[PDB]
Amino acid sequence: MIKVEIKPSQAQFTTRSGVSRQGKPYSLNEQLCYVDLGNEHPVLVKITLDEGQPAYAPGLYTVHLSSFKVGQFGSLMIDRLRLVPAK
Amino acid sequence: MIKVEIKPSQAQFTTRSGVSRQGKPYSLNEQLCYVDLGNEHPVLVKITLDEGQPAYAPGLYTVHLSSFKVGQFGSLMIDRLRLVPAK
Repeated sequence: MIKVEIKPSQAQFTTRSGVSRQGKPYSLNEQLCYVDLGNEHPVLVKITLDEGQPAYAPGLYTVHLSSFKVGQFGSLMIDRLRLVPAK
Repeated sequence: MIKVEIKPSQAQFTTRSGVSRQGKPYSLNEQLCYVDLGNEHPVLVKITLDEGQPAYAPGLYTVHLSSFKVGQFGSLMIDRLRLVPAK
């Protein structure tokens, strides 16, 4: 699957100003991850971090298609890849 | 994973004119598939079909991130989801 590896220095997200749809301000937390299934070396990619949800801890990761959708002429497309530990 | 189900009427691709990069004409074969992991009901989505590669036969499917890439501000994105039977 879309494996990943949350580096040891990427176990904590960051709080950054944010606004859902110009309705209310939301300083969601963002984190990082390292994907390799598409590149031997790890690629530090971004990963949203839900409030209650704690930054992606250390452990092999696997993106989640819970963020993917089907449509647009019938073409699958991620809407916000939900990362998760490889299990 | 991104499961799928190639319907019984979607076991054959179609030959349609095509052009890689304005270099040469390529009538690649395209097929279809039904994804549900993002919707109880199956969603008929498109799926490229390599020449030698035979249309996606009947059997649970799972998209392949072999078509995904990491970059663009660090955002994973499919470049041409490679479908494969769920195994």
